[PDB]
Order: sequence, then structure tokens, then C-alpha cells
Amino acid sequence: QDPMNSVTVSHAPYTITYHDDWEPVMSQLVEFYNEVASWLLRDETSPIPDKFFIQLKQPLRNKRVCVCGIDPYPKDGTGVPFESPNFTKKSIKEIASSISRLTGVIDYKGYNLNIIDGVIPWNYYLSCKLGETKSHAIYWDKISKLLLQHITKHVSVLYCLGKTDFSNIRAKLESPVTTIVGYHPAARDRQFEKDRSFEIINVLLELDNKVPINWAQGFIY
Amino acid sequence: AMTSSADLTNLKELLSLYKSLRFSDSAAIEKYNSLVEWGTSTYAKIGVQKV
Repeated sequence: QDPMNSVTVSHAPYTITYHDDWEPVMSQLVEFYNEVASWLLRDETSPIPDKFFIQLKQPLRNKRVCVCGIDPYPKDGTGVPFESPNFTKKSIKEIASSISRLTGVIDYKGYNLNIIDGVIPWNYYLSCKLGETKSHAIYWDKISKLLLQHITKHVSVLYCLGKTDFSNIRAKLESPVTTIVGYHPAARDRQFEKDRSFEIINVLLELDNKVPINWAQGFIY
Repeated sequence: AMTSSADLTNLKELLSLYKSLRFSDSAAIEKYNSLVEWGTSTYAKIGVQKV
């Protein structure tokens, strides 16, 4: 209500609510979202339009990692990337699994990247058409670029899951940032089982005289 | 690869050398500068300079 702000757009969800940190992008966000929202609102979406932008209420100034997926869960997206509030989606169960092995906690009820101090979970594209992944890529394009640029002004490390999804991510950025492109948790041959991005990020941060990430905080007991 | 045990193992060694930062042969410094160059290339940017 006090760090929070509001701007009004001409298409569902009409009001975008953001944390102060996002201010320099909003003018353009508004403008772009107005040009495309008609077309993209034709389809039913994951998440619902009222959730598209709920991740703009997260502060950026305290953020050192961004853990990025290409788009939301083709079903049941909550508007908070990776979040499965009943701990059912595979990708988040497989991530919880990597971090059980790493930090050695084997008793947990759920896991959420969005509570972990200094991390912002993100979706490159902010909706997909229900059941279909990457369905709204063409709609989100210019916006996705603009938001991710901004995020990388504040984070030390960008961590993108999806080798093929994010093969050419470097192209999307102005100035360079520590970028790591790992495997998707649903990748073939258990390749994410042996992917060690969570440990790698920490070393990278130490090299930037930033404090490591406490991956265990994300557990729900 | 950027995501493997070897990648992690190289980055720790680089961290180790950076803390010391106090070399005593040509191979030590050229390993470090070589690790830094590799880090930069594999991950685009890291938080330490070549010495």
C-alpha cells in the first residue's frame, strides 16, 4: 500500500499494481500491454489475467538471483513463477528434490522459490494459452525483453532453466550479466538430476562479494 | 556444459585463488587468469578481474 503503486490500462486486468522498484519500465509496459492485450485476451490463459502482473509487487533492490523459466505452467499458473501452492507440479517437485539432496533436509511438505531471500522467480513470457506452452510468445516479445533487462540491472546472477528455450538469451540483454542456462527439470535422461546450478550460483555470488543464497528457506514444513 | 561438477570444481578453485591473491610462480597466476577468462566466457560476466 505504501511502496505499492498503480497504473491503469485499457484491457483486463485494467489496473497494474507494482512495487516502487519497477517504476522506470511502467510507462512502456502500459503502452505495450495496450497494443497487444485484445489479441492475447481472445484465448483462455494460464495464469488468469488478474494474475499476469502480480510478480511486479516484489522488490528488486534486495534481489541477487533471478531464477527464470520461459513461460508459466500451461495449467494452474498462480502468477508467481514456479509456485504450485499444493506442491503438485513436476518442475517444482524436481527442484525441491535437487535442494533436498544439496541441503540434506528429507522431511518437507512443499517448496517455493518466491519466499527465498534474495531470489526473484520469473517467467520470460507472462501467460500462455491454456494447456499450450509458448503459445503467447509473439504477444509478449517486446515486454518480456523490457522486464528482463530491468531485472538484470539488480541481480548478480540470472539462472535460466531450459537449454533450448533459452539458447539465445544473450541477445535479449543490453549489457552483460552473469548468465547460466541449465536443464529443464522435465529434461530427458535425468539431466537435471546432475545439473548443479544451485551450487554454481553460490560460488558465482561469492565471486561478486555477494552473500550466498539460502536454498533451504524455500522449504515448507 | 556450464552446469556440471567440473564447472563447479573450476569455480571453487578460482574462488580459492582469489582469496589468497598472493601468487609465487608463473603457473599460479596463469591458472587464475585462465580461470577468469573461462568464467567470463562460459557465464558472460563474473565478479573478478584478471591480475
